[PDB]
Amino acid sequence: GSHMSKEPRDPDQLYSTLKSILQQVKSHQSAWPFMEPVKRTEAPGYYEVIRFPMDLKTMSERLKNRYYVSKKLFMADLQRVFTNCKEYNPPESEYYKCANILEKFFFSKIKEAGLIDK
Amino acid sequence: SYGRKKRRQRC
Repeated sequence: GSHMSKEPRDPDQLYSTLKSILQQVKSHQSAWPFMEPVKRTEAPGYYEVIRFPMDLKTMSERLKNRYYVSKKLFMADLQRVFTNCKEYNPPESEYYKCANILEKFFFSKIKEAGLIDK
Repeated sequence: SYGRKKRRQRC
């Protein structure tokens, strides 16, 4: 298939939608690692493997300020925390488990919400 | 070498 919708339709509609995916992600039993900032100064690899590290510790603060109230806008930083953290974290030891679960659970919401449209 | 995710490098 080939369509790539990713249309949030209404901005406000996304505000509470991303708040929905996040609200369950913030209280997720595996989002603990995503609730903190990396080093951004002594963390080798970033600024190269982690284009947009991001993290609920600082990202969740935007949903309150409507800094990511759209399609890829919010999914970019969130999907980034999942795809960039896995770009280095073990393929399945301690970090992958969270990025795997969170990426799996929030999917049903962003997919039904109209974020992944896949 | 790749990401790090460790303690704070004390310089």
